[PDB]
Amino acid sequence: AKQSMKAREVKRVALADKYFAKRAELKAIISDVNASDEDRWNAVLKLQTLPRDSSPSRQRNRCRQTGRPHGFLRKFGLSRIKVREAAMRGEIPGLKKASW
Amino acid sequence: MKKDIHPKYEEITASCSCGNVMKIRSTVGHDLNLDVCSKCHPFFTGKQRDVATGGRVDRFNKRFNIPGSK
Amino acid sequence: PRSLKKGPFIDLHLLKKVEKAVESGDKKPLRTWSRRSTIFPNMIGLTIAVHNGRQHVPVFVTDEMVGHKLGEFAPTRTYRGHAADKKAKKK
Amino acid sequence: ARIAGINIPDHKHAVIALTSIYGVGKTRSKAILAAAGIAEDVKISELSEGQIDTLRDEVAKFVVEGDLRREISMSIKRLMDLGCYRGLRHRRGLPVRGQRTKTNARTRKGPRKPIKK
Amino acid sequence: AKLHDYYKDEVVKKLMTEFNYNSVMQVPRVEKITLNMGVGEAIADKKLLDNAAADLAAISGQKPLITKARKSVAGFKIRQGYPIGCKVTLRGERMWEFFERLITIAVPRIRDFRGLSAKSFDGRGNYSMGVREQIIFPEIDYDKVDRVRGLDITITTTAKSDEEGRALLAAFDFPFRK
RNA sequence: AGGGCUACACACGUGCUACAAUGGCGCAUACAAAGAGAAGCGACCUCGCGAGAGCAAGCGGACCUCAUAAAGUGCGUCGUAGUCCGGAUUGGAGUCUGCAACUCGACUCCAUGAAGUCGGAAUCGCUAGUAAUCGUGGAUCAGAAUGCCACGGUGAAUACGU
Repeated sequence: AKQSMKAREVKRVALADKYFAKRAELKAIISDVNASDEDRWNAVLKLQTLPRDSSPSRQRNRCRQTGRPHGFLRKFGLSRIKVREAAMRGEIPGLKKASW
Repeated sequence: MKKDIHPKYEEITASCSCGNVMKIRSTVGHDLNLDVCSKCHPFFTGKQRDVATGGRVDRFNKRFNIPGSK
Repeated sequence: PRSLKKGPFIDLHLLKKVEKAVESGDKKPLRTWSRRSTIFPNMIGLTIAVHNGRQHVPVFVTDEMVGHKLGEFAPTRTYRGHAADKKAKKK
Repeated sequence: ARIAGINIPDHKHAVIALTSIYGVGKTRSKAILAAAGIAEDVKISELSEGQIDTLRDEVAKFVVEGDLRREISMSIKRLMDLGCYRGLRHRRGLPVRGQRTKTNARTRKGPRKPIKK
Repeated sequence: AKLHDYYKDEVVKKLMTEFNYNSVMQVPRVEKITLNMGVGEAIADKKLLDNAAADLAAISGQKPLITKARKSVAGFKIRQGYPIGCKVTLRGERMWEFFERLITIAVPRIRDFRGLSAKSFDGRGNYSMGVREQIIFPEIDYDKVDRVRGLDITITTTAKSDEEGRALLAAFDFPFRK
């Protein structure tokens, strides 16, 4: 279960908006190829410590229903066991047994 | 002197007055003040950021967002 | 193969500690846990004490090591030698 | 006709044949043939020695194996004398580019050793 | 050789002025340089003796006798006695040939060196120059691939102080210690 | 925040890809299916050595893209020598997602280059679109697929007998 994975999910959305919105194209503008003989200044790229938790790299989410770790599926907000459980009682729209 | 056994004298007895014209007569730093690594210490010499070829396009000073365009 | 791609790094974290340390010439080991971070001109003749996950290791910075990370000098893993396995119980 | 002897493979088509002079993989050999006035698909046995000369002068610019392998010896030694993780992994022979250790250790780490079970 | 008629003509007057000595002869010269190349071991094998001979040959062509210890009770390793050094003495015209190639081509050969402390001179101003390796002047079959075999370059002198010892190879510009 | 499962000494399990030539190499040459793409991909664009790249109209996917589908086809070439198969290692440069890419991340590419010549004990699925073998797409998915999941290419021996 753990409260830490639910606490994380809540913490990321104010901090996505707060750090990240100003920073969106800023990795490309100040650092990558778009900085050809323009920017390339350390003093404008030392600012990417602040978005560190708000990163595309920490949107691993896990379950919204239970907060349960490991084996996640974004398309349900669920995992293997917990999908099957909701599916058994017909709670997921469009979901049927597969035959072909 | 055991004369015969001695190898040739071609640049040995020759030009006991010679310059630094192609190679030094004494070296600096061979007495090791620092240990020699045979490496050049990068990012002290050379750049923290690479050559910028590929994707050379006039810069846009205003924010853009990959899911944010429709 | 791996690189550091295209941007310019000095680390934000190393900047405040270094700025006050360089003014003295040298001062007491700077408590760093940020071992992902690379070494730079600014840091030369200082002593960065490098968290390795268990404890800090003091790393002396000098011109030949600016091509490297703090984590490169500072260990992580243990290599188990291979003469013989431990066999037996102890009474 | 052998470019330099000791190992050139006799009567092979020309792109593959030059991968035993070293400094010359398939790509470098394709430009060398076109430059010298050689078709890719003749076998090497079809060439007179004065075609071998013309071909050979375009082989000769590239790095020789004796210098190649000294650079890579000194490259591994330079890191190994610093004690950075690059250098630490060279000492033992273990992977530096993220590769596994867990199995199939015989070609690098040698003969089987006792493991209690 | 070319060197010594020139050292007589140029350096002996330099030294004569520079120290304000009372005789032209009070000035130091180089006397025979014996070497060692104290290699050790190979008591039956003589292969490490053959590699030490091909390194000495570069600088002075004469045959190593390979000296052995006379009593065998010393603090060195004993096993069937021991062979150690070579000599391969530089003497007369061979010595005069040598002293111009030393500094000028022997230091440019050397890349890793721990010798030449200024305090260590004693006695006569006699010295032995620990160069850590073979100082290869041009030779046939020096190369057989080996390691270590730096040598004592054991200089001797008609110099009778430490500073008159240190006034050899001074018309060669080398950075010697104070 | 940093380190770690994927450690490493080996053994053991599994799958991939190989040990060949049914193939690899060079130059020329062909037709997919099915689906996925508001952390995402993306025409046009200019930059790039192929790949890629950054910019951006844009998308809802029978529209545009991933995607250059690969094995296979044509000619010449090669004979069990680790090669004309296999390409790991490793040095270097160009590119990427991110404070950060060294051990635990990705993509392209140049040079050289080891293990392995179908494996004693051990060891399983399979009755026909099956087994075999090749590529592709997808769920997950910052950046990692040999796995798993579905799809399409080419596609076998025999089932007497208990």
